[PDB]
Amino acid sequence: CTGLRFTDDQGNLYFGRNLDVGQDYGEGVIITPRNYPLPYKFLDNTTTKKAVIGMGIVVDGYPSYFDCFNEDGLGIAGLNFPHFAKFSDGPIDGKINLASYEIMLWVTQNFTKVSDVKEALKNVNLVNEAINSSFAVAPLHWIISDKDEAIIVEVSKQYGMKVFDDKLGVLTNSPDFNWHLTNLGNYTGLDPHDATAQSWNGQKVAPWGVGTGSLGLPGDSIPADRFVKAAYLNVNYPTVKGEKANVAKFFNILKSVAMIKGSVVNKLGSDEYTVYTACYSAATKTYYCNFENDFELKTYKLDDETMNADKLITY
Amino acid sequence: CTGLRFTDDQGNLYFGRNLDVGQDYGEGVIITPRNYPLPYKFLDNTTTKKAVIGMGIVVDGYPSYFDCFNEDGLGIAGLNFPHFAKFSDGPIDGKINLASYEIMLWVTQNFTKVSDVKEALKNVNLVNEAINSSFAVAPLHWIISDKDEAIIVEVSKQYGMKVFDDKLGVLTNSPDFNWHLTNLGNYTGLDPHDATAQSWNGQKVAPWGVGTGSLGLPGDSIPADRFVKAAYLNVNYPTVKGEKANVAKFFNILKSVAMIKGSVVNKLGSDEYTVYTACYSAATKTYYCNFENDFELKTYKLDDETMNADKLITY
Amino acid sequence: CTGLRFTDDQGNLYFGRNLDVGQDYGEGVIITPRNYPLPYKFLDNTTTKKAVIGMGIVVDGYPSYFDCFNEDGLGIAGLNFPHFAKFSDGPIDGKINLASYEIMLWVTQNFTKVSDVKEALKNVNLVNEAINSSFAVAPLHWIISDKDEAIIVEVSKQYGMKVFDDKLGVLTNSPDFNWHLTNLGNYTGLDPHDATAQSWNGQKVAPWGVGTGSLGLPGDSIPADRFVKAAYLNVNYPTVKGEKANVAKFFNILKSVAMIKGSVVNKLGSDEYTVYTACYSAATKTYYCNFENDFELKTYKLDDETMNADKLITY
Amino acid sequence: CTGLRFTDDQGNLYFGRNLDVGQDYGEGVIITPRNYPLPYKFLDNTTTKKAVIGMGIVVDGYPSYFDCFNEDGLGIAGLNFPHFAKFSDGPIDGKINLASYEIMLWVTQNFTKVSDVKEALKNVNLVNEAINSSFAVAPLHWIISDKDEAIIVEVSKQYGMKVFDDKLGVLTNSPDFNWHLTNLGNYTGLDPHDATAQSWNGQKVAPWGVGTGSLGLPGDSIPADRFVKAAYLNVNYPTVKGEKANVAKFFNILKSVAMIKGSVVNKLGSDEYTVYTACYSAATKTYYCNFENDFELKTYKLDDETMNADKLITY
Ligand SMILES: [K+]
Ligand SMILES: [K+]
Repeated sequence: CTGLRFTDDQGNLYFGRNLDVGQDYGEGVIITPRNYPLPYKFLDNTTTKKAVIGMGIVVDGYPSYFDCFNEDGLGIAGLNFPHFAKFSDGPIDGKINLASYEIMLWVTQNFTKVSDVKEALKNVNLVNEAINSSFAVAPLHWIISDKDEAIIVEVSKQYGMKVFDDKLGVLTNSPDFNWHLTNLGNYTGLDPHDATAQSWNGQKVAPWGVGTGSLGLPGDSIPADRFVKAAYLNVNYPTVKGEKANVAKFFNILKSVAMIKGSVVNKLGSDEYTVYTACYSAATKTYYCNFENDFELKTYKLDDETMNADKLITY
Repeated sequence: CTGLRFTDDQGNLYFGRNLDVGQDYGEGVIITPRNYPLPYKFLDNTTTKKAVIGMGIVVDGYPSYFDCFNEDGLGIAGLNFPHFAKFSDGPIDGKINLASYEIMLWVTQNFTKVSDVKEALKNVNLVNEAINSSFAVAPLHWIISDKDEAIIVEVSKQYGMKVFDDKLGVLTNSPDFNWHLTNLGNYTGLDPHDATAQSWNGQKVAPWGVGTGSLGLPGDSIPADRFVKAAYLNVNYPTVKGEKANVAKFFNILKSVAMIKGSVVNKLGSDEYTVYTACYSAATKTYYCNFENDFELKTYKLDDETMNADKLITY
Repeated sequence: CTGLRFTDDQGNLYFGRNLDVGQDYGEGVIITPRNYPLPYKFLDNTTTKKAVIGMGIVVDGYPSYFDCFNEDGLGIAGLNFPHFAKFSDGPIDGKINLASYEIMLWVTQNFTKVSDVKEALKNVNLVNEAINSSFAVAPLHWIISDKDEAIIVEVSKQYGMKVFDDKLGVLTNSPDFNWHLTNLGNYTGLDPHDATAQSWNGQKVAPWGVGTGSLGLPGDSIPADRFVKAAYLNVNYPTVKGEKANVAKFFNILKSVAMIKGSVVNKLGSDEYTVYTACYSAATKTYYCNFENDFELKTYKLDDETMNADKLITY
Repeated sequence: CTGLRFTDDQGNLYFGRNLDVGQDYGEGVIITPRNYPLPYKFLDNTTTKKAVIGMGIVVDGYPSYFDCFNEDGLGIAGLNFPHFAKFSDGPIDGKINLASYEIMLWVTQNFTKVSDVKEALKNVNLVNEAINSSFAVAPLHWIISDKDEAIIVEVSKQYGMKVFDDKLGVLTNSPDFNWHLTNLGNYTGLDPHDATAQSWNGQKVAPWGVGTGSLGLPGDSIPADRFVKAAYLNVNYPTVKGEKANVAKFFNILKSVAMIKGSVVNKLGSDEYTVYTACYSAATKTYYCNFENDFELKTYKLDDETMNADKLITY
């Protein structure tokens, strides 16, 4: 998986992710309307303060999201964090206890500003518990963003719960976020500007085509390498104007770092690849997505009809 | 640029390209109908006998194509070949003399089989002449394909005219095609299969995520590096079923190797990037494209209406 | 810098380092004999009880070592650790307080087993103080080894004091040691075994020479890349027999990852390169070294003569 | 194998090679004195015009050299050239016919200047024949050098006989020399100057140590990779003064690109590694060498005693 966010020159947010997996979970776009029932394992059951949209599966009436985005422009995406993610054996007294899967709706329902999310997380404890005993607990970490800031939430056996400011606007998978930040120092030789003709002891050595300044940029799907490349592309991609250009920019970047079918076979013999790529535009409250076997952009919207529905809207 | 071709298991051809440039040239989709006037600089003037579709620019009624594809499922794309391409100073008696830009329509009008093209190219002479003196001659090389085979045509100062069978289904830019073929032997270490946990003198060393077998796959836009990655992806991408899946597979591959805006600045200070990606489906006579600033797939079609029109159709 | 240790099949230790710097420090080989005065900044002054040998400089009669090795087969090397190394403002009551430069002789004088060192370091506090006002405090970390185990000692602002078991037998520079261990997992695609001929959709793609399994092995001098390569080389180098063969193996590995003059120019305009390579053979109590401008191996030995001298012996 | 040459600022030549093979061949230093019997397969038998020194094997009184250097400062080294090298099926009338192994003494016996060698090679034909039936023909190419110029000689099935000027002063193995020269253009991003602190959207991204400018420099033993690194190191290594410093510079470069035992296993299960490194100093007529299992520099010299001996001098 790769998560990505950026804004245009006016603070309109574009935020989304590739889902890179080796199986079909049956996911689809789900709109959760306002005042929908919202049960919690360790908190008072309530109803939704806000409408949200995202990709997920419905389980006994509960919309379980891979990523979701609220009508007020705040979103979250859960990304695989294997060999690292580790949650509580059970709830802890005096903490806001959440089964890990509950963080998706806890964040998007209760907040609009990442600043408030960060303050609240100081008292959150994530618990190693699935929605029911028929599901395993996914080892995830999360990227959360509004128009001003993205943060990373990681709860690991190694380090406990850590929350990072993510000025790069990207996230991939293991290892931990600070490891990846540190890795970027090793790629400061990367330069968008082309090299030019040189004299190697009088032998002319000159580029054959453009792109020579990014010598050493990795193109494989190892999480560390997609992090380096996603960050490099995001920070150097110009700011563009308008919905179409910003959505295209977003898909240009994530399709660049997609996991291509056939090029990755896991130890069990299964292909792993980018099954979908999705972008939420906060400005238009529109969720854009396409799929490995269907490249046409599909669009779904939080609007008057959908946000005020009486039930979950599934597509 | 990157050209790409493959088929499904029924022999349906998908064939197209990224155009990587620093500039919008004002190009667009042009359908050239049957019976359209076709002058030549050295051959007899005639008319088109086959409808073609592709991206290009109209100059004084003449459609000058970046890529184009005839109704019988054979196509050609011209890609940048700097520091190599060089054509004859003039026509040569006894040869089929073509100003280099004329190869696009000469190929698509006169052939349905690449085996016929390869035979006729033995007596072809490309000439260093533009449609008129108000235009430069572009230093190009070409990939030509039908459902059965792709060939590369290169005319260089270094080696004269060479025609290669292209079983990899790909082409990028300089240097010459045999140089790139030879380069692939240096990447035989690439493996789609993940590595697994190792013992380095008792220290556990194990992958953090999937993708570790392709260690060393380059991710920059240097032509040689895009050639290795495009070829690697194409031969390992499985055969897929149906029009939507094959079109998506095509764009999955070419967007993976696209030149991302801001990540490449040429020596004159201009961004170079993939301005469009296009795919011709022979089976549906459909030209699909999207653009750097508009990601939605657009479709243009050779059908009874467009193939028999009285004029060039421009969109 | 790169530090390196391994043994033969009989537990004879070979342990040393490259010194990669951009200034001439006038270093030379120093033997400190038994019963030599040994002042401390915070501990009671004393005398040496074990002869040591290594490279360093003499300050006011004090041998300040880059690396040193005692007659009982235990040694230590200090390597640059910039942007990480951070020692305490002053001594802490209750701790064994050492100015950081004092760890060299404190380790080699008081210990013959790394397991005792590990235990004792639990009460050590390193202090940010140089030998005198005219010297800056060097931002170092250390590798310590006997014939059975190597440990890394790092004291950082980020993490405080950490002590690691170093099964890879290597150390370079920043960042911290657990970061480097973690990085190794991204290189599990490395394989000493050559690849063999492949068919890329019927195109024969085959190695031109040996070595194709180590595709992606980095050859630059970034510390993380020298760490990967040094570790890979050390753990895959066969065990060899005898002093000559083990010393050559040692220099083969370290010269492979040396920083070559002219290939690295620091931000101040100065060449940085491997000024010397040194190997201590515990079995023969011999210090072998050569220099950037003189490749002949020079040998210096802890002798009945030298170990019982009346003064420092400086070459 | 890697061949290497350079001069100091007085035109003093230092020229040598790594031999990278799977097993020791029993080779050793051989001095061939003046007036020594010199048979030829297809030329008149004669005696040596000059004394030469190098590494090789004596076969029935004939010194068969891996590299040899004459008393007037001209030398030659034969390196592996598999999948390319192809010599003529028998001698050709009108040519100077040499069994490929005979080029070693023919060049060093008959010439002082590389300019004269280049002119003479216009009439040379290399024949596919070994010294006798007990040996196979090795697929070799050659680097030849004096104080002014180095040339590469390659005779291939693909291109016939080619002679190149080698301003880089390096040679490795396959593919052909022009392929490698062309490859260098893809490494123009290499820069000895360190990168400096950067702001990635406000995130400080800065080097952890020196060496960041050479990002992407390959460190594996694939011939194309060692060629890039050897060329890069040689042209950027400063000119140094005096015999000791120049010999050390020479071993610094070649040991940097040595093939390290255990890191390369060919497809027949054999380790491949640098068995020796050797440097001929023309100014002192001294052959220096060390071996994988003995790092001490050994020295052998052409002087009045050895150049006027009455037999081969072996060591
Ligand atoms: K509840
Ligand atoms: K003869």
